[PDB]
Amino acid sequence: AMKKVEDGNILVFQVSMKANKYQIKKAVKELYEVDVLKVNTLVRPNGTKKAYVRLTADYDALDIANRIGYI
Amino acid sequence: AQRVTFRRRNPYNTRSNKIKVVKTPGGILRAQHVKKLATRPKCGDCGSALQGISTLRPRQYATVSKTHKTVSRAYGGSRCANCVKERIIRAFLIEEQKIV
Amino acid sequence: QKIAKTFTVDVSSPTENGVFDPASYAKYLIDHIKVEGAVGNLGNAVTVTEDGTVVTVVSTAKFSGKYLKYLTKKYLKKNQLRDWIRFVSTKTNEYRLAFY
Amino acid sequence: ASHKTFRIKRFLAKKQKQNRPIPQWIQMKTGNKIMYNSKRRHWRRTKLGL
Amino acid sequence: AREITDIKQFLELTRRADVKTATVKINKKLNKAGKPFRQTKFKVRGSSSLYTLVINDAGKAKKLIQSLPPTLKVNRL
RNA sequence: UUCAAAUGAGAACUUUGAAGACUGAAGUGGGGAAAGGUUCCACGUCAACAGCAGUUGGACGUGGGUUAGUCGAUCCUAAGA
RNA sequence: AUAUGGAUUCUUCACGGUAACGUAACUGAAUGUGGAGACGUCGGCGCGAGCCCUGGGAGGAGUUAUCUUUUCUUCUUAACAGCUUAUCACCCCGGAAUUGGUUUAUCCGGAGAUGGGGUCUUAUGGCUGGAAGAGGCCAGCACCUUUGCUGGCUCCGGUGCGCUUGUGACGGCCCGUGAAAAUCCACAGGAAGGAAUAGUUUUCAUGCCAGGUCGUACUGAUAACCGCAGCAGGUCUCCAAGGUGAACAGCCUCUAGUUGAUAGAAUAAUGUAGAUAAGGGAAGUCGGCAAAAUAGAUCCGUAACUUCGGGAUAAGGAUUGGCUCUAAGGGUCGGACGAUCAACUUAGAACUGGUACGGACAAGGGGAAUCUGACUGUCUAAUUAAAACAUAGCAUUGCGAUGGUCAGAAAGUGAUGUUGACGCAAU
Ligand SMILES: [Cl-]
Ligand SMILES: [Cl-]
Ligand SMILES: [Cl-]
Ligand SMILES: [Mg+2]
Ligand SMILES: [Mg+2]
Ligand SMILES: [Mg+2]
Ligand SMILES: [Mg+2]
Ligand SMILES: [Mg+2]
Ligand SMILES: [Mg+2]
Ligand SMILES: [Mg+2]
Ligand SMILES: [Mg+2]
Ligand SMILES: [Mg+2]
Ligand SMILES: [Mg+2]
Ligand SMILES: [Mg+2]
Ligand SMILES: [Mg+2]
Ligand SMILES: [Mg+2]
Ligand SMILES: [Mg+2]
Ligand SMILES: [Mg+2]
Ligand SMILES: [Mg+2]
Ligand SMILES: [Mg+2]
Ligand SMILES: [Mg+2]
Ligand SMILES: [Mg+2]
Ligand SMILES: [Mg+2]
Ligand SMILES: [Mg+2]
Ligand SMILES: [Mg+2]
Ligand SMILES: [Mg+2]
Ligand SMILES: [Mg+2]
Ligand SMILES: [Mg+2]
Ligand SMILES: [Zn+2]
Repeated sequence: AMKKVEDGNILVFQVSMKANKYQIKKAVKELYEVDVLKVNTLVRPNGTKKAYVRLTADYDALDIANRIGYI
Repeated sequence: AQRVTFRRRNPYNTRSNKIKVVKTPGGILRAQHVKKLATRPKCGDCGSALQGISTLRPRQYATVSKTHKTVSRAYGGSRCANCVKERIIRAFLIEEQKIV
Repeated sequence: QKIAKTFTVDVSSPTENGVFDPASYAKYLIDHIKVEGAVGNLGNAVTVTEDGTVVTVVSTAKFSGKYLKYLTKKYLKKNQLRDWIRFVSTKTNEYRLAFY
Repeated sequence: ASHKTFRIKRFLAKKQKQNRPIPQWIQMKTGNKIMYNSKRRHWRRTKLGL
Repeated sequence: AREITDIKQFLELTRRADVKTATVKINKKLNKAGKPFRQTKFKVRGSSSLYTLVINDAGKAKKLIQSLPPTLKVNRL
């Protein structure tokens, strides 16, 4: 997941099983004040949902990650 | 001698799972899934194929312009010219016979 | 309709070490190049000149770089020079022998 | 199979999480008599019956 | 994915307000039976389509490069 | 099936190289439908299991991995329910 | 969601072509009509794609005592888009017996052939854009390094009863004539809506926004499924190279994949599996059980009987290698004959040998009669494949719907029946 942050400009999150792509995009924009290019989601084998969130070119995912608290 | 595989989950040779073999810019053979061939529209009266009408699957006619789907004549994309000719001759002669 | 084609072979590196004889190498091509059949039919069609540093072959007959490389490799094996001398191509129809 | 319903996949996810050893720190609790997980499952020995 | 053979319509595309980028490609190809010549391609990135203009004369190519709008992002090679 | 090297307390069986062979395109090749359910991948690792062996494994321990407006489901109707 | 450009309008809802019909556009409600969706199987023929085979050239590798301008290998082009491209069909002109045209396969023409000139479907192919900037093959330089840089080439052809597959026009077959619906389009119709200082078309072009939910790893089997198991069993399907040959047969090889199944030593008896035998040739045995013999192809020759179709590969004979030659069988091109190019098919003749030659592989034993069932077909999964069952044919029986046969506890309930005696039902 960390490789996709620095290289792909993509943030990886664990999200609730009831949330769709519209709600994930809305939540990220207000929680982290960023613009979202697109969202890809999958259901992991352990029963949780993982979302690949790619930010627009105006934002850098690495700067968001270290501001959130994880590097 | 390169061998190919299906690119979908269907493993059987049905009408919707037909393939063609093409060579890619990468220099290898790869299967290409092909859609079923279209059928020409037929005349309403005699059943023969209509001249000047595009041949497409039913849903594709909504994307093309009207000039591809009709002929500049009465019953253009419905009846062929010969059947339209028969209709006009029959209509005139029968109505004249009615007066007499 | 048969414009002449020039093949240049550079032997500068092997002759510097002295384990190569450009004069003998050019003479081998004289008695081994086949033209429209067997050896010895060079009826002013194939010429192999020499200046002491390069080998020039100009031919108006069936000749190719692959054939030139084929004959050169035969000469190197005869004198047991395959382990040191390599026939390499630099540009189109221009070659050299690498000593390494 | 690769094609599976959501219910089947959810059922398989729970069975994966239940197939793990017992933590060691639990064995040192007062009045503890549990030694090994008696409901351990291997994919090639006992089938889920699904 | 689309080719244009008219210079007049090419300049109209460069000011269509939805075009922001363009590229110039130089090709070294052989003609029928003569000396090699340099071939240039002008590619305009539209919203829906890519338009390519190809001209084989280097004299007219230089003029067209200069006449491109100064506010258009032009990528050389 | 054979030779040598590497690894190891330990090598007929692990790894690499070399040699000799086989499947011979209706294959011991390359993909899938059912069915299985993490067996996939890496690291650690050999008490039990692989009816000899074992440093190896579909074993054991700890983690990682499945991204779709265009592929399917979803829609339609068939015998039927 | 919406704007601009274009088109159209003062003759309000476009023009051209004799016509087939053409186009960047070019008002169309209710209602109606038609088309697409939408369809069996087999046979040969035409064409396309990939593969196979092959020539020249530009690179790399292998062999090189000797020979081989040699052996192997790289030389590729997606969806989509523009222009163009077709058998069939159709249009105009013309008016046919001295009947012509024409398919491998005999059909077509005064209900208008042949011929001349046109129109159309775009399966498919060609050129260009996509696109060489990619991918592939090499060379010359830096270097623990985060790993790179600079260069060239990536071209032009031939061939076909080839293989696989797609497709077109046809032909054979039925007491068998070989789904439905969602959905999309056209036409008929003419309700309304509409211009002159102004409107309309989002079926023409360009531009803006959005596209949720669930599945997606891996095995797919002599170890990931089922058989108590890492069981020689069972389990649906796609892709398919070279040689030999009729061949998806057997046998050998390339790509790719495996080299797994407890081992070492020895070679008694008895076994299991594979084999060979002097002379005799079924004397063995319930019984030729088992095994042997026969075997491909070409030529010659072939009886009784028969439902005339068969019997038939009846029976019975001959030939087959290698090498060097000869003869016949074609396409195209400028107008009476030449030039040039490219297929394996058959027949024949010399020469040659330890008389061998379908040299391994592959591969029918045959004949004279009796019992029985007509034939093809079918059953006792795990001891019986048969003469048993079925079958076409033949005959009998019931019934005209308020009915025959049959089902149900009942029913405002069912099967035959989307049926009607050339039918249904029962033997
Ligand atoms: Cl799975
Ligand atoms: Cl024995
Ligand atoms: Cl009988
Ligand atoms: Mg998904
Ligand atoms: Mg389907
Ligand atoms: Mg396990
Ligand atoms: Mg199992
Ligand atoms: Mg074998
Ligand atoms: Mg073999
Ligand atoms: Mg593994
Ligand atoms: Mg053991
Ligand atoms: Mg052990
Ligand atoms: Mg475990
Ligand atoms: Mg997968
Ligand atoms: Mg089971
Ligand atoms: Mg069981
Ligand atoms: Mg053959
Ligand atoms: Mg004997
Ligand atoms: Mg004897
Ligand atoms: Mg006897
Ligand atoms: Mg006796
Ligand atoms: Mg027998
Ligand atoms: Mg019988
Ligand atoms: Mg039969
Ligand atoms: Mg039985
Ligand atoms: Mg039996
Ligand atoms: Mg009977
Ligand atoms: Mg009924
Ligand atoms: Zn008609």
